[PDB]
Amino acid sequence: MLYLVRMTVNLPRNLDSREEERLKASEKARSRTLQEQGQWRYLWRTTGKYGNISVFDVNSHDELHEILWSLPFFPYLTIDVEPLSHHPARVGKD
Amino acid sequence: MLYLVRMTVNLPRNLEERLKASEKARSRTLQEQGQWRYLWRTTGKYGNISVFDVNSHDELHEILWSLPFFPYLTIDVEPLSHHPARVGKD
Amino acid sequence: MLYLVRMTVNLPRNLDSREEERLKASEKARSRTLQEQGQWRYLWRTTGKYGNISVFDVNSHDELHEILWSLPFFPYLTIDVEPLSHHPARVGKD
Amino acid sequence: MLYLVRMTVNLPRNLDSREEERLKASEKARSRTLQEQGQWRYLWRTTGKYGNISVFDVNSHDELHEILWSLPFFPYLTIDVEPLSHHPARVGKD
Amino acid sequence: MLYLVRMTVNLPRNLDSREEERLKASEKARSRTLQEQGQWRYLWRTTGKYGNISVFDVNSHDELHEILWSLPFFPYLTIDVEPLSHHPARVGKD
Amino acid sequence: MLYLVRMTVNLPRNLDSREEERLKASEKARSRTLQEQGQWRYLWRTTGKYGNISVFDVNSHDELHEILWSLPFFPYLTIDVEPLSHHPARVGKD
Amino acid sequence: MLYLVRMTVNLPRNLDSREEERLKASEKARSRTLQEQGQWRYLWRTTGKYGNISVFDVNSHDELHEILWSLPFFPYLTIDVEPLSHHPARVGKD
Amino acid sequence: MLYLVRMTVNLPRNLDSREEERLKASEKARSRTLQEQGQWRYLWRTTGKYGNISVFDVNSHDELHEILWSLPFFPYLTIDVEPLSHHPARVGKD
Amino acid sequence: MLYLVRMTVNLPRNLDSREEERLKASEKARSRTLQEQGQWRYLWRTTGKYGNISVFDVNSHDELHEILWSLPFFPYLTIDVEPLSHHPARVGKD
Amino acid sequence: MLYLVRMTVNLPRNLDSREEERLKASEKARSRTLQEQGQWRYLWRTTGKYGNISVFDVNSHDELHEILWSLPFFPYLTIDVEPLSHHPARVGKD
Repeated sequence: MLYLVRMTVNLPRNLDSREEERLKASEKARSRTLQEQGQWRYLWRTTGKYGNISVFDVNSHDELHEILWSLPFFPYLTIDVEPLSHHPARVGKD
Repeated sequence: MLYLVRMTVNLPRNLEERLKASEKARSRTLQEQGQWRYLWRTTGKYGNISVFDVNSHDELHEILWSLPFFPYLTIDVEPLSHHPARVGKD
Repeated sequence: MLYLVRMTVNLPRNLDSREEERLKASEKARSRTLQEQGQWRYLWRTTGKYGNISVFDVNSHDELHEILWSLPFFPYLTIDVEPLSHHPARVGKD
Repeated sequence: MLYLVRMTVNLPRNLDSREEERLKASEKARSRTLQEQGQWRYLWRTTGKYGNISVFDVNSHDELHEILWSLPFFPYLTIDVEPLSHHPARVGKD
Repeated sequence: MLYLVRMTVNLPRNLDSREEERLKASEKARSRTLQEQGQWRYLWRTTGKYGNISVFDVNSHDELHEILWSLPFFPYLTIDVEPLSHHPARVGKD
Repeated sequence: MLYLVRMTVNLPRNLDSREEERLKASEKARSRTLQEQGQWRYLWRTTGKYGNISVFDVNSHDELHEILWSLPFFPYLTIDVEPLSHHPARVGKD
Repeated sequence: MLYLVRMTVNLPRNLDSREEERLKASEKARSRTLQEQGQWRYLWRTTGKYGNISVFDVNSHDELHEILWSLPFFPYLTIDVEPLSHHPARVGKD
Repeated sequence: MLYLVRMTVNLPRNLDSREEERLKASEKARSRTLQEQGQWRYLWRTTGKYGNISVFDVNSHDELHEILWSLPFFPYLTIDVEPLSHHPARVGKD
Repeated sequence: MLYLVRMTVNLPRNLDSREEERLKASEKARSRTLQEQGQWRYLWRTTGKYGNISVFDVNSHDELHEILWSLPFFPYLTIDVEPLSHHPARVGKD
Repeated sequence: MLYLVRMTVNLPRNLDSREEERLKASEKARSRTLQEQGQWRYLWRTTGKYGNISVFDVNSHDELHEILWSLPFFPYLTIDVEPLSHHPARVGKD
């Protein structure tokens, strides 16, 4: 079932560099896995910002939680979660 | 191109089930075309979170303005860009 | 699974009549049922306010959505829904 | 009596050594006790955030305040306190 | 114990009659009794505003909330409740 | 004349030493003097938070400024000042 | 002593009819009076708004208050009041 | 198509030195190119602020996104993006 | 000189009549004049909204104010006015 | 023509030693100049804040921008600029 998840990314202004390589790499794989499995249904970029707007499809809140906590970006993320329900006036799937 | 659109519904107190109907055809046309790409309900609220997939701001503007609920809608629009981590599509 | 739900009541101005007492009652009985059956798990009044703050225990967002929409007070409410998850350091129920 | 308390954790990032291990365990132990003793009544994870929504059951504002001030995590917490009241529609115990 | 309470008044605009006069005078008498007995400890005007900042001294939240609910102006009030605690640097009485 | 002052404390993220204990006592010492003299009329603690909510009884905006300015904690405070006025429905003094 | 006072005017949407002239008339008369005597020290219009930004020069919060309350426009005004102190870096008068 | 974009600038206060002057030059040459091509249609300074308010004319969100991202200043920017539509009443070209 | 002026339109819900008729027409008439005379330099519609984001080019605040104060829609408008300055990075025209 | 300017000061928590005393003195002298020349028309301290509410009287947005830009405190200031217009009910100066 569906959640609207806004993420905003706050990489430490100075430092890491360039462990920034290891972290950005686990993040892109981790997000590819999650998208391949349908967990991470949709992924877009907020135009002009370092952050995404996503729709997750998971079985429960606890699942959504562990998935987000697992993200390599987590300690650097600001996350808003928002439960999505079916709309009567919908037509196809989703 | 994609827009994340939010529509909060307030209807006037002294005011109908034709509108829900009217809007539902408009919604269906648009969805059959694919420019009202996704329609969701915000759990607990009257109204949708929608993605729209149109060619111009002017297309989206007139399309949003065609909705019969429009005089009663609170609308926020956010542009959506392709993410480099994306796999599925869009 | 768990949602924290805030409900702020805004009952109509120069309207209602004897029907208000009927709406209050409709609402009070829908809520009793919902608590007996367990889906309206916890219910508290916000000190100094007309509304409630609640914990719901339902199977999906869709069930929650249908429950809130069924509430007679629904057209006069502002509603905030937040997903709750099992906390690693819990020692009791929930 | 009853309080709704939201807490958000902003721990120092690249700062902590195995001191980090000392505070987290220190916090789990204090929270376990407060839950065993009854004053930390409910404790939930805010889905996708380093945080909790909690309900504390204590006998004064000062007892709440002393309990919160005493949490190992306190210096890095953002805390919101909300008094809760009995809702006439409540079935069973608040 | 102590609460800081903010109240904002929004009476029906041109909608009342001999009713407004009764409503005002019943509120005035309610607040007087409450101050005379001491649960309504301090009461101030927010300068330039149709509002008050108050300190209530009551023994529970439920008691505060029944006090505020019983106010004739209650339906037309905007109310903020803040629990207050003892400051370790206080000279004399809270 | 009366002012509602909230002060939120945000000490250096250590960035502090045994100057810190020297500081907290300077503040304690100054707050003590001002309550004794009477311009710091009421002092309370925001439940769950590091700071205070207070009523100051001074003769001018200017004198309140100099008092707030002179607080040891000053450069670490976020302050709100709100003028309180005499409420017509006031029975006792304040 | 000095106050920055913002006033936002909001006259009944439809309504008012013929008295809208008398209200504005008395309003103009009252502000004229307060400026002459010097408690209404400065009066400026926020460009593009129906509403003013002013400085008042009065002896107390109560007197500020009695003045704002007596404006014909009061019931329709949203008001922010901010105490103003002499700036040590001032050269001239105020 | 048109977007109204707000950028606020936040350069790390230290330490930079000469490489700040190089940063500012690249930004300024990149902004010139963008304006000569037409993508950066209007640029104005927010009076009193290290910032700009701008109108972009690009073919798509993704084109807007890529231009904002390529800015030398981007890592120090706060950006608000607003899509702009044609107003029926317009007389000019835009 | 330049101002960024936002306008949000809020017509009364149970009103107008032939009143909506005259109003819009004279609104168009007035914006024609202001655009062709150049004081209303740019006029856009915010995508998905009723009202407009504009740039005014006038010679004083008093001029801007009499202009907006004169719009037929003024009693129904919410207006944000913000000064625009010349950005040193500009190439062609302000 | 006139502007209402809010300024709030956030000096580096510490990078200053008595270099800070230089900067305060420099800010003071620059402020002395602008006030003498009559551009900084009014200057008040916001009670309890390190800040000011000022009125600026300058021929253009560009003149005001350059002025605020030139203040020694600028990279530490947060500034609100608001245009001020002639008020019809005004009597004496401004």
